[PDB]
Amino acid sequence: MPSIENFLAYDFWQYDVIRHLFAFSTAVFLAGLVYFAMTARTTAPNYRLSANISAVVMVSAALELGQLWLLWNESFQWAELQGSFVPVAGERFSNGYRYMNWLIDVPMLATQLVVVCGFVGTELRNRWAKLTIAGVLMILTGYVGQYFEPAVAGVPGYEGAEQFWIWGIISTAFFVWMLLILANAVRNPQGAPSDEVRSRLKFCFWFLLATWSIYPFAYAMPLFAPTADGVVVRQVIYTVADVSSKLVFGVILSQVALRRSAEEGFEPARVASG
Ligand SMILES: CCCCCCCCCCCCO[C@@H]1O[C@H](CO)[C@@H](O[C@H]2O[C@H](CO)[C@@H](O)[C@H](O)[C@H]2O)[C@H](O)[C@H]1O
Ligand SMILES: CCCCCCCCCCCCO[C@@H]1O[C@H](CO)[C@@H](O[C@H]2O[C@H](CO)[C@@H](O)[C@H](O)[C@H]2O)[C@H](O)[C@H]1O
Ligand SMILES: CCCCCCCCCCCCO[C@@H]1O[C@H](CO)[C@@H](O[C@H]2O[C@H](CO)[C@@H](O)[C@H](O)[C@H]2O)[C@H](O)[C@H]1O
Ligand SMILES: *C/C=C(C)/C=C/C=C(C)/C=C/C1=C(C)CCCC1(C)C
Repeated sequence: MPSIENFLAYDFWQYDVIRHLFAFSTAVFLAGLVYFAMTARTTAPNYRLSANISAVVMVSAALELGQLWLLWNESFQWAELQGSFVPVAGERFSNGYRYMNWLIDVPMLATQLVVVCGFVGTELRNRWAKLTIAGVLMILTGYVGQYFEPAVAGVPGYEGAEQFWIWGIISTAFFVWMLLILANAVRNPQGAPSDEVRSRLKFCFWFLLATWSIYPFAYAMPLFAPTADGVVVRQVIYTVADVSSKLVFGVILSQVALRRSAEEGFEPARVASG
């Protein structure tokens, strides 16, 4: 079944805002990529994998929010007689472009925190092989329950609203579990860090927990408000949870990594940062 976007008529502002936020978190992911590729030579070689990953999750999200921008632009056309952007009769818009490119981001947003915490070799690969299982078994489960939007929302003719709940609870069951490996790789850092860079990991973890709980709120939105200004609101909180969980989180992590690479002894990070 299509999304709940194609069953509604969007006014001028209700459509312009949504395409504007699709262009905004692409002009920002094509700027974060250039920033993360320009000051990736500052972190020490030990924690430069965390800066390379940060440059990967920006190129792998620019094509995620720019291929959805095109899909949003060609799916809807203005209709002056009505006064709204009615859906076109040939193309159907689906937000599932996000959940297919969340397979490159959900793993490589905790793999770059397990790296910053100081985990090397087997201790990092084993903890990556669990997060990359918890992140492709939670997103591939929330991606099955995404297809029952018009059924949970109440569109007449569409049935199967129970699957929206069923395939949504077996996604927060892995989202909670992934936090249990992210909070045992952050409460136990390696390399004997100082008490101030040990309290910044226990901030980068809460900044990852508090931006990953906006996605359960922005999917279950057709349950609550399946309207034009419940789609406008849901593409606001999937961008305030995008530019603040792939960009702000990466920049915050690039400072706690620079603090380790300025107390271990690296000079290009000890001169350019404290
Ligand atoms: C939109 C693309 C991304 C834009 C990100 C903008 C970040 C700057 C916003 C203000 C943050 C204030 O905090 C400031 O952060 C910058 C960047 O992390 C740090 O800057 C330090 O680390 C960065 C990243 O390795 C180096 O390029 C820089 O030479 C160095 O000074 C400062 O030491 C810190 O004081
Ligand atoms: C879309 C591609 C994204 C690629 C991101 C890959 C990250 C996932 C790695 C999982 C764990 C494997 O084990 C870990 O691998 C990384 C990368 O190979 C190694 O990392 C090492 O090699 C890489 C590549 O030469 C260097 O950039 C890095 O500075 C260095 O530490 C670690 O020493 C190892 O402990
Ligand atoms: C829209 C344009 C693109 C985005 C540009 C903006 C990016 C900004 C990134 C930098 C954010 C500021 O950097 C982050 O600030 C918070 C402020 O509470 C600091 O956190 C600080 O306060 C907390 C809360 O008391 C303490 O637990 C922590 O020890 C302390 O360092 C983080 O250690 C630092 O990493
Ligand atoms: C940049 C990519 C990010 C931050 C990915 C975040 C992913 C999630 C938090 C997904 C979790 C989900 C649930 C907890 C319930 C079902 C819906 C999901 C799949 C969006």
